[PDB]
Amino acid sequence: KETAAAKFERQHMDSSTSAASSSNYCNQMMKSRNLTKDRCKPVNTFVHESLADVQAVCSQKNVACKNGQTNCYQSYSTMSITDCRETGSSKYPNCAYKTTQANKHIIVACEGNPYVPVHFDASV
Amino acid sequence: KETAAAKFERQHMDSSTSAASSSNYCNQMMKSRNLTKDRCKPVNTFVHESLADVQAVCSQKNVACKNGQTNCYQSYSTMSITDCRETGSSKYPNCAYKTTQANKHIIVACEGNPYVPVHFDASV
Amino acid sequence: KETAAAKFERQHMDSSTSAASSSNYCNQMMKSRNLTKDRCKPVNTFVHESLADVQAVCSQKNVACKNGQTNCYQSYSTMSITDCRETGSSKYPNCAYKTTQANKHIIVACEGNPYVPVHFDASV
Repeated sequence: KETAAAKFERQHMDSSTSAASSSNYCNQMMKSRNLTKDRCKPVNTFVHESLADVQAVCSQKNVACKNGQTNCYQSYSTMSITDCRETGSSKYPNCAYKTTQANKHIIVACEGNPYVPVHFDASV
Repeated sequence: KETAAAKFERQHMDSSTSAASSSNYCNQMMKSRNLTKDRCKPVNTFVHESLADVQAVCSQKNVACKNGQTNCYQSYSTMSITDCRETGSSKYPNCAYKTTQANKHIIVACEGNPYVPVHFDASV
Repeated sequence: KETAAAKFERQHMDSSTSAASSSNYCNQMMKSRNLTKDRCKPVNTFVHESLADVQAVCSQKNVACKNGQTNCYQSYSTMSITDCRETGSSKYPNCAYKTTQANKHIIVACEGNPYVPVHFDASV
């Protein structure tokens, strides 16, 4: 079972490249990292920085996540990234993406590895 | 000094059984899992699923925690559980419980393991 | 690369001393613990308790952190600690601190180890 940390690396790390090589970059990446295996992940971002650099962000500026959790951290400096967003016509199994390169700060959610149960909140 | 993860297992996991086999299930389990040694724990639920299944809930749907932390996750599917609630006359050293078998989504709070001090927030 | 757990032990743990052994303790300590290498850290506290005693706080009373994060806990018992506040005259590389012994409850922020990225939340 791939861990969440491992899956983050497969889905969002692309350290061997400095920017998107072309407009088709997202079509080739979404596919090779298996993000189109059984559905078209709608939107996905790849970071062109070293793993050490993205990992250090868990020690940078704390910010609340879009969902409210308090384990999100924003990078102190900008990083090269590529957003991949499914086009209007894309329909599994014919997933199509638009590639958008940019250089912005990133926000990642962090957790211990492993992350296990320690309290029983309730049953619903 | 039992770890919090091991304590959750002792207090909440009963994998070897599919459901409560009797109404005295709670009196027997609260006693054998040492939940009546330090006082009568008022309420406690046991999950009849694999350690793998329960551990995977830490990666399922994030939901609000009754205590306000942002580390609660609800299981995508229902699981067989056994709620143990102290009877009206229960009182240490004669703890007694009502057994209620059910099928419900469970909500557990998750944490890294080990889970250590990383910042000094304040003194009070 | 020093871990976050390790950096805490180095900046806030002083287990070999039951309390500030002199009013020059902060001046010595702030230097020996490298909190004066690049600049003089404004304020810092040391906890005169074993490491286990402090690690045990991650299981104690959950209280909000100064920044709103929900991973802070307050010790049930008060502890022997030392506040080090930089004197207004202090100017790097001449770091002068005012030492102040105290017996207070400590509040620490806790995380898993390792603590790594698991979701890409946004780019700002």
